[PDB]
Amino acid sequence: FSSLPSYAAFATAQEAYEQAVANGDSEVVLKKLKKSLNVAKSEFDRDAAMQRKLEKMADQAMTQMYKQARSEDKRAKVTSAMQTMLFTMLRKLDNDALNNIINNARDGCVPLNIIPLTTAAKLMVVIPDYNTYKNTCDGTTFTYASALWEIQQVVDADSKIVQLSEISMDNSPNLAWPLIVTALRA
Amino acid sequence: FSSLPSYAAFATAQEAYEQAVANGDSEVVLKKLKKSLNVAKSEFDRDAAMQRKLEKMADQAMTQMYKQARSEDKRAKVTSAMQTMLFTMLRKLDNDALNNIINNARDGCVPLNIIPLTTAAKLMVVIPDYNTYKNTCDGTTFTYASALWEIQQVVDADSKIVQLSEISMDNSPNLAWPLIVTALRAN
Amino acid sequence: AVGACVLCNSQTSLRCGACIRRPFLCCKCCYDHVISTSHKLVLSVNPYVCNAPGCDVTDVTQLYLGGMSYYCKSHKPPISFPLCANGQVFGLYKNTCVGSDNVTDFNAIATCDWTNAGDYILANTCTERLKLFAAETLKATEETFKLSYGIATVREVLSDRELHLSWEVGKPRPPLNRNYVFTGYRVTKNSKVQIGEYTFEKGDYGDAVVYRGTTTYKLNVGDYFVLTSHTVMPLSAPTLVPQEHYVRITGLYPTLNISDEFSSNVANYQKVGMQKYSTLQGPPGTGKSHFAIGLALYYPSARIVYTACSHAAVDALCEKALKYLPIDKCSRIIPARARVECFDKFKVNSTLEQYVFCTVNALPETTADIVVFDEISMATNYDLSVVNARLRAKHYVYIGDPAQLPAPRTLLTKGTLEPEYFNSVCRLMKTIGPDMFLGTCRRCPAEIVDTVSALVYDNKLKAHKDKSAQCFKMFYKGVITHDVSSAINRPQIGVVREFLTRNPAWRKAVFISPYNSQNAVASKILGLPTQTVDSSQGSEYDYVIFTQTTETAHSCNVNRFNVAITRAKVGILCIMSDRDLYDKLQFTSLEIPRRN
Amino acid sequence: KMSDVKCTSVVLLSVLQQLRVESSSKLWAQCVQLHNDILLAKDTTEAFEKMVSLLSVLLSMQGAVDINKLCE
RNA sequence: GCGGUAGUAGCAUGCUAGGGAGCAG
RNA sequence: AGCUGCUCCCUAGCAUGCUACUACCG
RNA sequence: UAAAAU
Ligand SMILES: [Zn+2]
Ligand SMILES: [Zn+2]
Ligand SMILES: [Zn+2]
Repeated sequence: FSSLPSYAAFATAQEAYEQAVANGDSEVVLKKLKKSLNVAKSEFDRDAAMQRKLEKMADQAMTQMYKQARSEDKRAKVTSAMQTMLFTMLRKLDNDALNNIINNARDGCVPLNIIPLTTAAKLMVVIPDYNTYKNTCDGTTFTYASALWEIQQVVDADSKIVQLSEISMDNSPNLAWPLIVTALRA
Repeated sequence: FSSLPSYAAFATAQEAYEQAVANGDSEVVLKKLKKSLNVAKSEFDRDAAMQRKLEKMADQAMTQMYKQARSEDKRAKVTSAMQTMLFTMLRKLDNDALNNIINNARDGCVPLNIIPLTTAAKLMVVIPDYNTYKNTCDGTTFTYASALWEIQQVVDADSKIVQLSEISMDNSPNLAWPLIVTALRAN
Repeated sequence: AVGACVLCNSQTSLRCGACIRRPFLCCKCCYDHVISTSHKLVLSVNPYVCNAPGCDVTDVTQLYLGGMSYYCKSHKPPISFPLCANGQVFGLYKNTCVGSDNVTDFNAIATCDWTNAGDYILANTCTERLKLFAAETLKATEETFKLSYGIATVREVLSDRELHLSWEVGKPRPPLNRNYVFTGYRVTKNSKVQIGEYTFEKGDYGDAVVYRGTTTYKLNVGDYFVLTSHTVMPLSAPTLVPQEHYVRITGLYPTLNISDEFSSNVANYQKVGMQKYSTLQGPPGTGKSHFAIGLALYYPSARIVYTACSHAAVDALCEKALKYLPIDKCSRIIPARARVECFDKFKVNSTLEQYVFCTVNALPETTADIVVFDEISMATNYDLSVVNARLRAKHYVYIGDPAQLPAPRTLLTKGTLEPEYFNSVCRLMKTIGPDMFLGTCRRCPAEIVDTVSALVYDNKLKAHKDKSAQCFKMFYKGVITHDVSSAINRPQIGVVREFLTRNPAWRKAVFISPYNSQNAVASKILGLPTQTVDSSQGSEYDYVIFTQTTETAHSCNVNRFNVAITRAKVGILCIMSDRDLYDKLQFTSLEIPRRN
Repeated sequence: KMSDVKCTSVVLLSVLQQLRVESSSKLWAQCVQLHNDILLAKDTTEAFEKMVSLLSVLLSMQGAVDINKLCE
């Protein structure tokens, strides 16, 4: 602290005492330098002790409003930060088994149930367009989740069976397309 | 801080002191009217700092009796609530069946564990798997607690209805498995 | 209490309180707005006033930050800072502030009066943020102006619902329509409590006005009816989402063999799905609306929602939907208001119906696959933001024609609004080009399409459906019995009086007039169920009866003439004051005693 | 490398739970068991199998807009 | 020059009251 | 949504204690 | 001075 008003008065008082102690004058006129200088150390230290408390209420309001703002913005964005965190960590993981199903899933090829692990349960995945059908179904083997599944039943949106030999480039425009391929793991 | 018997005394003392400082005649003036901020601030200490605690203690007394009033209202609210609960709970039991079993007690008191056994009018079975449903509530009427109960409304963990036609053995692996069969007492 | 600046989207906490909508502004932007405008009030975490008891100085540019509060210079503490200093104002996040130099257009929007064409002309050529700002502030200005109207009280009781009122003298009386409502309060000595809302109707003679009460409180002599105002909710989503293209059809799966009646629309049905949003502009009564349900069944599994700003429009297109689609169709229009009621189909509370029909202000917040907003020539940027906020879908499709009717915009009283500036999507359709074009009449007589295409459009219409029966006797219209600013002329009705029964087979025509009150005069001495030219626009009938007024700038509007004549099947008539429109008119001239 | 997949499985189950997946007891039981079994794994090749099985649950329903969060 | 009370400012301790968070059985 | 035990941190009040300097008396 | 809102 410094530039406070009463600091001027206290500074002039102690400068007057500097002058008196350099001159070495009278001691009874020195009763003006401890009956009017000690009046300064209390005309000031009661105005320096009223910005020391304001300067503390400022801090304990600042440090509280800050966290009251954040601690509330944090809770108003969980359903959208959790997802970005999830996919950041997934991309960083780097595993082709997951990258395959994620990419596939981008281009509307999702599964319809939990991918099973047994060497014999079923998997039913959707296939929306032909250019998808080519890259994955070569004959009767299905390449999903970095494995090989033997295709057993294709069935279009008609909910009626489609023959596997009927699916090709030319005759494609006729099938209700989003299909549901069913298969079993190798 | 303003309209007290001491502020005006200090005011007139320092007014006389103003007159005496504008004069500046003798050192007796200086002494006798420096005895005017030396005598008029004790009263400005007492009757201007004392009542700075009067308001303190009055306001804390006020807040304490505020909180006591609120804490005496919440008591009334909770006792009304629990009285309502007690009186709405008995409006479900005063069957003549309960009086029938109490009047046969050779004393007037009966174990508690048998009252819902012999006087309730609704049973609820919770069944883990199909093999247990087979042995217990199989069909649409079964017998338990020496009485004959009849099934109506069957639900599942998600609490969505189920018909007894779906509860077969090959369709069993397609339901939320703890089923909750609610039956009534049929005579 | 924190947000984003309206110009540069930086962090801030300052609002220019003198502006009606209280928009967030950053430091530099608030300084620029307040150094050049009469707006000099600011509000941060707490208002910026001189916190000395008894002082009321509020100009920010002269206030000073003191101890835990802001102080006048007269009431300044020994230690303090000036708030407005060095080209900025003091708020949160001061040294991380970005200053956009759109303060010119911002001040234009903030201090304008929406009275001359320049205000709307600049409302729809700024950035999207300023676009939404101008939209909500304009609606706010209009509905707060509505407060300056007059008030009415009782005068004497005459019946149970037709009585005599007293409008307060000296201030404008509001128009008399069933959407201008006043809440009624009785003030006895003592006793000033609500008695209900009311909507009125001027019946058969003066000064009587039949009325409709929200509850049967028996009206006395001491009550009054004061108009109840409305509030405005701020916007969030933009007017139109940014476009994305694709290389293959996404989300939608076509068909091959259903109802080739929509034949020429297939290649266009694909182009709809291979984009993010597209527009179809169409001359009056062509393949529009038809196209909507055509694409609807072309993509059968596709969830689709339909919308328009005018009730009669959504209802007429719900009818045209009923004509073709599985039912399996609902029109979630309105639970129980807009007292001119509508459909008779299903539900307003389910939102699993594959086909939902409603009006913009009453949309529920649903997911969809296609949103077919209809007649964009009648909507404003406000409404477009409303739809883009409530719904999200995959594709968007807008259908309309800027050459027809715009939004009324009551307060504008000098200049003209070209369709380019009706809203955002009309601009888009006329700046680069409707990205989808269809233009030849299916509906109304070939000759009248020749008439309309001869005048509003350069001639580019053809169709079928020929004669007969069209007439324009240039009919003198007598006394303009003008109670409200909506015109009334019954000597003109002397022609349906000249043709009441001599039309022995012309029994189900449709009567439309530019003025609402003279149309209630068609509801005064009755000939047939009548409509307005605004409740038309997306509605078609067989034979049409029409009455005008004097050659006011109102009825003389060529666009309302367009949307009045182009809504028939094979017959119409035009009874016009007519200085040169019967020199526009391509029909057979008739006279008043010419009944054969 | 296994700590990576364990923390990722924590984040995945939390997302699934935020998407109201515990409204169907069968699905929630399946995911809960896959999660607790991943956390107790002790060789990083079983964990990835159960992680692909667990992520299939999120890839099934259409509530998370995958093409957007895959802006890379 | 010192004893007594009455003050302000500063300091330490201790105790009550209130709130937040961490570990253990 | 439990019963305990220990520890850190922040705030408030009071009295006590301590010290400095100012006013009244002895 | 035209449409018309849990
Ligand atoms: Zn302003
Ligand atoms: Zn800014
Ligand atoms: Zn001031």
